[PDB]
Amino acid sequence: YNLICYFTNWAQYRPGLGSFKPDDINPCLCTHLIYAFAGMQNNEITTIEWNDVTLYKAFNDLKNRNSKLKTLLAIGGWNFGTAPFTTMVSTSQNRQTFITSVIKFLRQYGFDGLDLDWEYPGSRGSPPQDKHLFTVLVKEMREAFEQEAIESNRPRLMVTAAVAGGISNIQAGYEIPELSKYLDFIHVMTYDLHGSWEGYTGENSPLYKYPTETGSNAYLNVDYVMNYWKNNGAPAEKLIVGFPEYGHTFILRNPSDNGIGAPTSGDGPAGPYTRQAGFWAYYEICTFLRSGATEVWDASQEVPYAYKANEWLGYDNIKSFSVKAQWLKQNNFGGAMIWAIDLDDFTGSFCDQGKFPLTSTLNKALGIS
Ligand SMILES: CC(=O)N[C@@H]1[C@@H](O)[C@H](O[C@@H]2O[C@H](CO)[C@@H](O)[C@H](O)[C@H]2NC(C)=O)[C@@H](CO)O[C@H]1O
Ligand SMILES: CC(=O)N[C@@H]1[C@@H](O)[C@H](O[C@@H]2O[C@H](CO)[C@@H](O)[C@H](O)[C@H]2NC(C)=O)[C@@H](CO)O[C@H]1O
Ligand SMILES: [Mg+2]
Repeated sequence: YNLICYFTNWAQYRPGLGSFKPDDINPCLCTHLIYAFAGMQNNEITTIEWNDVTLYKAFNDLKNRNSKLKTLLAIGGWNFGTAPFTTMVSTSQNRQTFITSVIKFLRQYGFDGLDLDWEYPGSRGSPPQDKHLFTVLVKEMREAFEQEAIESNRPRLMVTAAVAGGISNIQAGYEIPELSKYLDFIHVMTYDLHGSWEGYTGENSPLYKYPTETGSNAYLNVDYVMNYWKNNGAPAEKLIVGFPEYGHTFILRNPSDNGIGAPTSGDGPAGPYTRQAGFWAYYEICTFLRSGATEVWDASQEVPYAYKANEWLGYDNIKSFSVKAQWLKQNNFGGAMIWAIDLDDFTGSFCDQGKFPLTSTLNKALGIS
């Protein structure tokens, strides 16, 4: 099994104990580390932070402590949008220019591959032709990587992609049978399945549907999403299950109505380190649990939730990570990916569960070390 761990280049700016840079990573936890994010300019891959070159070096220097580790650079992300991707894939010339820039950039800075994080082909302004042109881009990139390996006598660069977990986005975005032939791994974003945007409480990454859900609400679970990818053409061994090391928060409209599906208002509370309404890192969750919160096991969905007065949290813990890890092995998936290692209790100072408790749980369950 593989354990793919995302690192984010803005975690460095969090205050105090939240500040996280590549030297905070334990290099033996994961099989692959992915650096989020690179950008694009003039159809070529580029940096986005003033000190990315420094952080790239610290990141790829982690391979000096773990000889089996591979690193990848992710391009895109949510806030990147779709416009640069649409322009880049629109012509063979623009695609060859991008691919050429990627080979040079990855080799120069010491990366072993590229993770495509276009959110999403065919959605968010991307026109319908981008579904097929994404396949063309990946096929051409895979072919170019194969040839560069022969020419340079080095192991081939990997091409992977982070892909939608929402069914409407999947249907608009991906030619799954053909795309799956050329990708090395498919990182399915089986999280953000519920959140304050819905107006009621729900779990960030429930394994199974809630018993009362019918129709399109029943898409919103790990089991459905992973099996959608598998049964529409993706090989199980290339499919990587997304594991969030964070939870989504809500403000309850009536604190006495605090179950799954209880009505909510607004964007949800923010945490002192991540400072974004609706989102708490696992280490911030541990502080909440120590602040008088009630913890509940959502038995049908195999995940926890917790509440305190008007605040409600849907999240993941060691138990739910363990259940889902057993599940993915039983379904013959390729492994797990975590968003994001800088949201784990990397200092060990918040959760009393050791350093990197969630990532360590997957390391152990998947036999990585
Ligand atoms: C591989 C992956 O999950 N990519 C997406 C991420 O971009 C997104 O994280 C968000 O990234 C923004 C930049 O694109 C950051 O500004 C923001 O802080 C961060 N949000 C959260 C909730 O972490 C993750 C989140 O699951 O999912 C994808 O959408
Ligand atoms: C299954 C699905 O498609 N869920 C969607 C959510 O992803 C989305 O939330 C946003 O997800 C981004 C990663 O893809 C994050 O970067 C972003 O922070 C997050 N928005 C939040 C937390 O408010 C929601 C709302 O846009 O839509 C769902 O359909
Ligand atoms: Mg009640």
